[PDB]
Amino acid sequence: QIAPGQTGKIADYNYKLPDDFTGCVIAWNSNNLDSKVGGNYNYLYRLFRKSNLKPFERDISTEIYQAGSTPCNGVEGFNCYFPLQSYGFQPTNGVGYQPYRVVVLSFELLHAPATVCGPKKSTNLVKNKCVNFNFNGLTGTGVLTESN
Amino acid sequence: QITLKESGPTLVKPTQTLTLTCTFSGFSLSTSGVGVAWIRQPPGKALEWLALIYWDNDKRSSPSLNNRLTITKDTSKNQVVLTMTNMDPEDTATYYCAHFFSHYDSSNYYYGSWFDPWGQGTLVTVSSASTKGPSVFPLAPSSKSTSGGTAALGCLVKDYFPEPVTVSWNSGALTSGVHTFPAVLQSSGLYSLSSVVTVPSSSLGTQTYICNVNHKPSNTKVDKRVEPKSC
Amino acid sequence: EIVLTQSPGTLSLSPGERATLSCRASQSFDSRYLGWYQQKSGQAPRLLIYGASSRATGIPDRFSGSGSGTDFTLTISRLEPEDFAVYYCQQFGDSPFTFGQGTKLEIKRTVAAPSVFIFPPSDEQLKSGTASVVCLLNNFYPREAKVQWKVDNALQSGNSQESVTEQDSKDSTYSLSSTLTLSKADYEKHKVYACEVTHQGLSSPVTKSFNRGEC
Amino acid sequence: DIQMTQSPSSLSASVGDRVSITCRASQSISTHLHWYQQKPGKAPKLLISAASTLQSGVPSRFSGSGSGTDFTLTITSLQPEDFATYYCQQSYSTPRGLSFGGGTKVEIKRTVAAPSVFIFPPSDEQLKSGTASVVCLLNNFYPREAKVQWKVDNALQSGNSQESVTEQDSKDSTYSLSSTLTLSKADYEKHKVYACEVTHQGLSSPVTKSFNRGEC
Amino acid sequence: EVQLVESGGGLVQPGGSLRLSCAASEITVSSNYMNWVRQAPGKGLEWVSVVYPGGSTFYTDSVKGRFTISRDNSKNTLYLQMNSLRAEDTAVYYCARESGGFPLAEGAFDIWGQGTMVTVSSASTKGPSVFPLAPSSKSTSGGTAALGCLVKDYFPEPVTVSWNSGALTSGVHTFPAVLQSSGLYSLSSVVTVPSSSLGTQTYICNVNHKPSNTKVDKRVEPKSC
Repeated sequence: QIAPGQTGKIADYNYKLPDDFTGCVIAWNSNNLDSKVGGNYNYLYRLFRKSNLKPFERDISTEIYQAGSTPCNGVEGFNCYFPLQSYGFQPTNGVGYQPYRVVVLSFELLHAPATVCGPKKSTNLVKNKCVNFNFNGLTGTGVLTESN
Repeated sequence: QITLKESGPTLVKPTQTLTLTCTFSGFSLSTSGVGVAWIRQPPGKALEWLALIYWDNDKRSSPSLNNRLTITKDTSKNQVVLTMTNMDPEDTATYYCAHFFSHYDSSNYYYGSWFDPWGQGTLVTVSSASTKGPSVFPLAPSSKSTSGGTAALGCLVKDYFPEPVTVSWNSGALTSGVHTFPAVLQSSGLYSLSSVVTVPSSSLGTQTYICNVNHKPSNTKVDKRVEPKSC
Repeated sequence: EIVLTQSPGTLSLSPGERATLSCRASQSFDSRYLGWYQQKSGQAPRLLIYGASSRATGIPDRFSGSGSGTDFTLTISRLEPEDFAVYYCQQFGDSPFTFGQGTKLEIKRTVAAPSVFIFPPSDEQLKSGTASVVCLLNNFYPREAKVQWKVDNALQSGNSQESVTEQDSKDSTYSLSSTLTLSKADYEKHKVYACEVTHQGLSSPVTKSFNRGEC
Repeated sequence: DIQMTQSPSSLSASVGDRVSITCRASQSISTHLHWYQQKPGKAPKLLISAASTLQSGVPSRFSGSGSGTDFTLTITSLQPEDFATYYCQQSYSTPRGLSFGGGTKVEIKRTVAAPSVFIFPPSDEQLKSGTASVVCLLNNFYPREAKVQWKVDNALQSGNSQESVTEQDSKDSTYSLSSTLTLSKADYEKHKVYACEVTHQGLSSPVTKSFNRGEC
Repeated sequence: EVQLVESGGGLVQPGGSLRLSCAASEITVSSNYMNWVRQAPGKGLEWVSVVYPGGSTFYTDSVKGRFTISRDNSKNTLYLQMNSLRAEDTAVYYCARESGGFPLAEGAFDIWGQGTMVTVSSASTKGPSVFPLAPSSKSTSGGTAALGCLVKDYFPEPVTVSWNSGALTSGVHTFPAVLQSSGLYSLSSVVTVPSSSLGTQTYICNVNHKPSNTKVDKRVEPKSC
């Protein structure tokens, strides 16, 4: 569900990605770390919401969801429920219900100067031969020798 | 290899608080999958798990006693502190601190979890009484001549608190037919045990017998001589 | 809660035969949550098997296990006298994590004829206001044996205590002590005190009696 | 693609009995399953949620248990209105993994009653239009298990038998069965004798019912 | 007063279009997980379509591309559009609520509708035919004889059978109708009566079919061999 053009509870009411998303996703299983012998109930997800979230929009509202015509005054009932639910992670749960750690990287390039990008690959230095050289973007052809 | 030793006051009056401390070496409370467990066992009855602490500060407690249970950790000095409040006289037991580790192999399959080495265990008795010296009574043999060349005699130790009492015979010189029954708790919160040694009938008078009682909490060292008595 | 029952309550064999134990769960949970531990006499329990299918480090291959659903079993093929102890089965399915009540492995031997010895309270005890008469059952197999205290041919009840010791490492027998405690008023208002014993190896119950006035 | 198998397919019990119904999955689904009760002529009703939590408005006599690939429902006292169909349904796989189970039906248990056998040959009015229907009827048998075979002029017949069965009646709780053969007049005139053989657990020996068209 | 009522069922020719309506009261269709589940006659349940409060919808494999689900806020209703139906679509449809109940039954169906019947067939709707099934020529046979009527070649369900204009209700067995290979329906209505009553009392068999408006009354009389 963490991909452009998807649908589902997570893709709609938990985390929505833009359709022109730049960057990408790295995810890996973390059962050996996020699992408890008695059941780990520390991770929540939103189950009830009126409408889908906009891309890159977070919602930490913890008001009681209204599922009927009667507006409750903050006390849960037959049609008033907490919109957050706890996961049932268990280390013996089958693959598909096991915890996974997910990171999404998004690259933004603005009119401002570019600042974040990869290391520059340098080669060795040789002297006393006519070569093509490139030092810090300055290119040329010639022989390099020791100076005073 | 790992070691885990218990410590703390073993004598606690009723309905105050009790605090035990476990010191562990050979492992630290920062490794993944490493936890520390506290368990108790009443004497003569089965074990009873009390609490569990994880490497990531996650805590688990018994649902019934969660009202009066607390566990804390000290990573730098490697100590685990367990605190109970409003102690009951029926909580007399022995307490153990144990390591906890689960098995995973590069694929997160969880080949079960277990309780790898535990602690020595410390005895906790909760009763309202004062330490007093034991009393020894010589249970002399009955006035029998031979009875097939076998008789027995000994000593009865009573009125001591708290446990334990060490009983020796001839300063440990004789070990054949020496039986020391486990101490029983009477209704008045008091203790009593027996030490019986079997001797040949012809050896009743040719050898004098001494029974030595040692009680560390009362600092008592008493030697009682036992000889046969006539009618 | 999840309740684990061990079968049988007490299992006694001779050194050399195969020992089978069973642990049944009240509910149904994963087979990987069930383990077995061993506890000796006056020593801390140690890990024996984990996951109901895996042996722990250094555990001899004689110990094996198999089970599923709500029932598990443990098997020992060639047992040595160093493994007569108590065994616990444990679960991790649901909090709280519970232990089995335990099953004691006892060394089996022949039936032994016990000896009954009477020890009246001494003068050192006959002056403090409380008297204790103790009669001893010695070298009796098995552990089961019934003792009854009587005063002036009247069966007392509820005013006596019993103690049983750990099984002898040299004869596989038992020692039992029966104590009866009374006061000065309760001691001098009667004449004869006795204890009567029934044992499996005893053809007829044997009563040992003593008179305080005579001796 | 998860499928559930519900056992038993049918269970026979009386008032005040304990009923255990199991259902099994081809894969572990944690506790994402609910037990429902549906009576004939009305929509299903949710009884047990998450396979262990009793729903509000449900009698306390019912209970649920189990885990992973096996789920169990236990009923202590079966009230006279507890006779219905029972279902267990999962919601494990998130996107479109909603699948349903087989189901178990519970009916009233009683003694064994011998069915009564009757026959109806096709009438002249029906034979006016070139169709013939031969009917064999069994009444008041319990339980519903039985077998019926057809004999056309002492020959085995199969593939042309239409059978209907009656639900348990409010006074006897037994079943009524009616089998029929539909044929053309050209094939009906060719043969002479017809018969239906019935074998039932309440019958020591199978009962025949035969008629000759030429005789009557 | 949470209430769910279905409407819009009926019989359609194969390959046509159809529309179902689910009216919900005391609950909001636009703010709740709504479901359509069809159950084949005599078979188990089968999820068909689901709609989220936010507008997302799902359909199953056998129905995707032909089934549509939509909502209406002014009328607080749910609309189900059927395009290119088939004979396998003939079932009873339930409008259901997902993830409800007092104890937070997530994904458990606690509210359903009364259901609506959807039939897909081209059986050329017509009237039933009624034939007698007279008792055999027997004197007493333990005081037991059986007679009845056989109803054949009608479409569609239901059909109402009565005996002696309501004077007889005891010992009557109305077998469930069976759909034959030619697409039509047939059944039998039998009754067991003592032999001695076969000669004096009169028997009247009435079969009524509403869609064909066919009312057939006849007499079942034993014949001689």
